[PDB]
Amino acid sequence: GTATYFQSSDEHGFSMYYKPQVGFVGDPMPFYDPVAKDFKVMYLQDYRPNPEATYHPIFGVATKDGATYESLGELISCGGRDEQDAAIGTGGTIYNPADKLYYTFYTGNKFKPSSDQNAQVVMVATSPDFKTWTKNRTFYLKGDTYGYDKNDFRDPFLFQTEDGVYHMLIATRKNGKGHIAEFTSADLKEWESAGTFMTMMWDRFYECPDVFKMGDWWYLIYSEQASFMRKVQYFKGRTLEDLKATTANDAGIWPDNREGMLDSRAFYAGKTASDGTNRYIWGWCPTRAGNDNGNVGDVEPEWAGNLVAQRLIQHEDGTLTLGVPDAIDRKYTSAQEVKVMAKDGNMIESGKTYTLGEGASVIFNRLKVHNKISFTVKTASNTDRFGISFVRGTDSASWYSIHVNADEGKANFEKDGDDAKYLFDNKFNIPADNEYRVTIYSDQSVCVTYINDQLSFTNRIYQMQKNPWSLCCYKGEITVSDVQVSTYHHHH
Ligand SMILES: [Cl-]
Ligand SMILES: [Cl-]
Ligand SMILES: [Zn+2]
Repeated sequence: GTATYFQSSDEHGFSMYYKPQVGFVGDPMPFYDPVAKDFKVMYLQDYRPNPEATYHPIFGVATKDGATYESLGELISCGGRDEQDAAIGTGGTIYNPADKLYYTFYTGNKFKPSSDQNAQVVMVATSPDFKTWTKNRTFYLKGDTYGYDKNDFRDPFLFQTEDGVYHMLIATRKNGKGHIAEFTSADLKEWESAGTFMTMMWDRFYECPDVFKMGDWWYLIYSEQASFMRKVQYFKGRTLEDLKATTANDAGIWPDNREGMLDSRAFYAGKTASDGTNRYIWGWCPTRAGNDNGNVGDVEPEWAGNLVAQRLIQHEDGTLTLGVPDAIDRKYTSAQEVKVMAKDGNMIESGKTYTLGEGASVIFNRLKVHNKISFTVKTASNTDRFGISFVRGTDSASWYSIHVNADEGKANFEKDGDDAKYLFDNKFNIPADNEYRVTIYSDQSVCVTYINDQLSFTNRIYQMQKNPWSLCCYKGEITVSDVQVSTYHHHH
């Protein structure tokens, strides 16, 4: 009925983009449990603030589908203040059918290490049922034992190849240069160094590496540590040696025309797992200081937030994009009436289509709490620009928009209105036919925008829930059609 701004909040609760009752979701460690036939997503549990020295214990959630989550609680606790794993960093899980134990390798971060100590050491815990985890008190894998780094030696990724060999990939350095080191084992207990799997481009550092085969392609997914990037990226190759060659001697053989950038700065630490039908990626969407959508960090965003699952889309040429998990899409079952609450500028309404010239905007009726928004936008030219706006009340001085800038080949997240400012961007393939098929899935303040199976754009938008949303044209002219909204909760 109203289209004024309302001060919504996140206390109502999340659902598909999970958050624990207390704290926030840091780096996830997804794993397909071959016995339970579901996904176990371990994750670094973050608190605001964290204790000194002993922080980021490993908690877990279980999910069949990336939409419905069961809390598993604390699984691997921090070591004591003075122990090697006082603070725990990211690792990886794998099942061993020979001894029927789950193995989780992880990073032990020493508090205030001395010259002779290692800031980071890879350690392990096992469990027969995924509920009770037992640390191996004699396993300590040190980078400098094998010529790698004493202090950067982290994020172990585990996979078993078809020949039965277990592989562990660890993000580290050799003589300062970033190296993903490989170790091999027959039993997950005794390990040998296989040298360097891949070097990291230039002075980059690849957090949370993830290597897998999908169809006829091998992939490395990683999260760039460099502050100017802070995005999930990937490389591809038809063979493992082709994959490893993409960065050899800084070759920079990008997998596609966007340096393999899958999402932008509000989706981080993405790693994958497959149930044999779909391969999903789990990452986190950061919180914002003061819950201010325009405070995205001076250098890097805040660390940790909400768990976000996406589905890998493999294209005929082997490139990857991300789409919504089908089970998330199916959560939005309650169709809502779509009504125009406000129009401004040079535009025309043609029934259930709207054509907006430069400067024009249409405001639609208030969203609910967990929303699926869909519509089609056709631009007049391949250099036009349009906006998808949230938290835009008729009385709002500022709001937040995804700018789709066809002339620049990318979508931006920006603050609009008073104190407008560009925040970050997300390159994607512009449609030759100028048609943009848009879907947005939201869960309170977390949403992902998908376009044409090409763009996947996660954003933190506090108070998008229970507030109007809007479409606008910045440059050129657009026609909006087929506007639909469906919600999670059902009313009568
Ligand atoms: Cl809802
Ligand atoms: Cl309900
Ligand atoms: Zn709800």
